[PDB]
Amino acid sequence: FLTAEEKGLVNGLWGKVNVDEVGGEALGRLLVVYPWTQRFFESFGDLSSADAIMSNAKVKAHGKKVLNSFSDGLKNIDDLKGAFAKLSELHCDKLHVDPENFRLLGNVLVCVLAHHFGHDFNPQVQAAFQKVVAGVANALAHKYH
Amino acid sequence: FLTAEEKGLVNGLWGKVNVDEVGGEALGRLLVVYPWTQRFFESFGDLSSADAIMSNAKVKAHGKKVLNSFSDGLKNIDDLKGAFAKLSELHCDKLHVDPENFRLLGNVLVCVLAHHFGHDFNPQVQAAFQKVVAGVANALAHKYH
Amino acid sequence: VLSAADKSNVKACWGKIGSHAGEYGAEALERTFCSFPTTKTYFPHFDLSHGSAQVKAHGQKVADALTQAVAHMDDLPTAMSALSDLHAYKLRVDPVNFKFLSHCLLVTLACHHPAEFTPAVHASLDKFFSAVSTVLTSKYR
Amino acid sequence: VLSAADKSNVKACWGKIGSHAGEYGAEALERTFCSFPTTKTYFPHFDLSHGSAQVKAHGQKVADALTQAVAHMDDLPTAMSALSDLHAYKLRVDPVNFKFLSHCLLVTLACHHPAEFTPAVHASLDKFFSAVSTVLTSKYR
Ligand code: HEM
Ligand code: HEM
Ligand code: HEM
Ligand code: HEM
Repeated sequence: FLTAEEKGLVNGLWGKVNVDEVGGEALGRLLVVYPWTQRFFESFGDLSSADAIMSNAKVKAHGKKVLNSFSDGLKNIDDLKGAFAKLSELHCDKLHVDPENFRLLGNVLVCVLAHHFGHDFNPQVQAAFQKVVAGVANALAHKYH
Repeated sequence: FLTAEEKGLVNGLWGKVNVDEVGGEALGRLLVVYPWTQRFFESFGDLSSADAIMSNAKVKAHGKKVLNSFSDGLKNIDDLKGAFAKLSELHCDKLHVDPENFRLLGNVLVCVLAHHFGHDFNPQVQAAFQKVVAGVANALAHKYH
Repeated sequence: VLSAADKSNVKACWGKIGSHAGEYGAEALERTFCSFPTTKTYFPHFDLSHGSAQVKAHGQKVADALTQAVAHMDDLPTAMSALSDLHAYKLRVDPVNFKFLSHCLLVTLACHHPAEFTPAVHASLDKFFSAVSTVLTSKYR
Repeated sequence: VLSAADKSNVKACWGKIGSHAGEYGAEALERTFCSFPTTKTYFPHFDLSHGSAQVKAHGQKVADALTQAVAHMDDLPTAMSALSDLHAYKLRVDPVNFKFLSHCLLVTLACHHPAEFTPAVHASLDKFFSAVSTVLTSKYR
C-alpha cells in the first residue's frame, strides 16, 4: 500500500530516529495529551503530572517496546496485518483497548517526529508517515471481534 | 471479504428487495434526515419539505440508479474496488463529495431494510449488511486523490 | 438542537413504545455488540453471549435513562449530569461509540414500529439520540 | 471546557508565534491537503497546487480567526458565531475534517518551535484546537 518512493521517504527518516528516546517521548505525550489513556497503565506508578509522566521509568521502558514493534512493522510493511496479529489479540482479549486509541498514538508519534526533525519533516514525508500510522492502527484493530 | 454464510444472509434478503421502492426510499430519507446533502442535488426541484422529497420524481429515479449499483456491487462483492472505481473518480473529481457522506447513505439503507423486513432483519443479518455497506463506502472512497 | 416538531415527534414515538422500551434497549445493545464488536471493549465484565440477562438488565437501564431524557428535552444537560460524569470521567467512552449505539436504536425502532418510523420521525429521533450523545460526551476533555 | 493552565499555555505560545501565524496557517492547510486528500472536496474552486496564492491567503484568514479565538477563550461561541454559521450551516464541513486540520496545525508548530512545543503546551493546544472545532461545528441541524 506504499509506493516505492514512500518507502524510501519512511525508511530514509526512520534510519535517523533514536528509537530509544523517541519511544518514551511518544508514549509519554500520549498520557499527558489524552489522559484517559492512563487508565490502562495503572501499574506504571505515578502519573500525576506531565513531569511525573515524562520522567517515569516504566513509561520509558514500555515506550521502547512500543517503538521496536513499530520498527518490526516497517520490515513487514506489505503484511502489516500478519505482523501485528498477535498484538491485536492481546489488545482486544487481555487489554480491552478501544482501537480508536491507536489513531491517537500514531498522531502523537507523528508530532514527536516533527518535533525532532523540524523542516526535514516535509508535508510529503508527513503524508507517507500518515499512511504508515493508519496502516498500523488498522492492523491492530483487525483481530477484534 | 464475506464468508459463504454472510453472502447467503445478504443475497437471501436482497432477493426480496423492491428496487424502485427501497432506492427512492433510501435516498429520500438521506435528504430528509441529513439535510445538508440536498446541496448536491439542486437540479431535482422541490426539496423544501419531507413530503416534497418523498414524492419527488427525480429523487425516486436516482435512488433506483443508486440501488442498481449496490446490486452490481453484490454480484462483484469479491471485488468492490473493481466495481466502484469509475464511480469513485466521478464522486471525487466531478461531484466533490466528502466520502464521510457515504457512511450516512449506507446507514440509511440499513434503516430502510429494517423498516421493510422487520423481525427478519436479525442482528446477524444486520451485521452482514454493515460489512457490505462499509465495503461499498471504502470502495467508493478509494480513488480519492 | 431540537425543535417544537422534533420534541413532539419524539414523545409521540416514545408513547407508542410504552412498556417495551427496555426490550428495545436490550435489542439495541445486542445489535451494536454484533455489528460494531469494538464496543465490547467497554464491557469486559459482562457475559456478552446471546440472550444473556446481564445485557437485558443493562438494556433496561439505558431505556430508563432515555425515557428520563424524553421528559426533559428542554434541559438535557442537567437531567443527564450524572450519566455525563459517569461516561466521561469514570468510563471514558470514546464518542464514536455513541454513533454505533444511536444507529442500532433507530434500526431497532424501524424493525418494531414501521408505521411510526416515517421519514420525519426518523429525522427527529436521529436528532434526539444525537443530542443525548453530545451531552454524555461533553466532559470528555 | 478548558482550564486556567490551558488558557495561559495557549496565550504564552501564540505570543511566541507572533508574525508567523499566517505562514503556519498556510503550511497547516498544505499539510492537511497533502496528508488528508478528502479535505480537498470542500475547496473545488481553489487552485490547490503547491505554493498557490489562494492557499496562502486562506492560510492567513485561518490564522487570524485562531488569534481572535485566543482573545476570547472564555466566550468562543459568541466570538466565533459567524464562522459557526459558515461551517456548520452554510458549508457543512464534517467534523472529522477538523480533526485532520487540528493535527496538521500541531505538526506545523512542532516543526518550527521545538522548544515551545512541550508535553504540557502540546496538550493545552490540542484542548484549544478541539474546543474551537467544537464551536465551529455546532449548528449542524
Ligand atoms: C498504536 C500502536 C501500539 C503498539 C504498536 C503497541 C504495542 C504494544 C506492545 C509491543 C506491547 C508489549 C507486549 C506484551 O505485553 O507482551 C504492548 C502492551 C500494552 N499495550 Fe500497546 N501498543 C499500541 C497502542 C496502545 C494503546 C493506544 C493502548 C491504550 C492506551 C495500549 C495499551 C497497552 C497496555 C496496557 C499493555 C500492557 C502493559 C504491560 O506490559 O503491562 N497500547 N503494546
Ligand atoms: C454511498 C453510496 C453511493 C452510491 C452507491 C452512489 C451511486 C451513484 C451512482 C450510480 C450515480 C450515477 C448517476 C449517473 O451518472 O447515472 C451517482 C451520482 C451522483 N451522486 Fe452518488 N452514490 C453514493 C453516494 C453519494 C452521496 C452520499 C452523495 C451526496 C452527499 C452523492 C452525490 C451524487 C450526485 C450529486 C450525483 C449526480 C446526480 C445527477 O445526475 O445530477 N452520491 N451516485
Ligand atoms: C444513548 C446513549 C447511552 C445512554 C443513555 C447510556 C446510559 C447508561 C446508564 C443509565 C448506565 C448505568 C446506570 C447505572 O446502572 O448506574 C450506563 C453505564 C455504562 N455504560 Fe452507558 N449509555 C449510553 C451509551 C454508552 C456507550 C456508547 C457505551 C460504550 C460502548 C457505554 C458503556 C457503558 C458501560 C461500560 C457502563 C457500566 C455498566 C456496568 O458496569 O454495569 N454506554 N450507561
Ligand atoms: C481551526 C479551524 C478553522 C478555522 C479557524 C477556519 C476559519 C475560516 C475562515 C476565517 C474562513 C473565511 C470566511 C470569511 O472570511 O468569511 C473560512 C472559510 C472556509 N472554510 Fe474554514 N476554518 C477552519 C476549519 C475548516 C475545515 C476543517 C474545513 C474543511 C476542510 C474548512 C473549509 C472551509 C471552506 C470551504 C471555506 C470557504 C472558503 C471560501 O470562501 O472560498 N474550514 N474558514
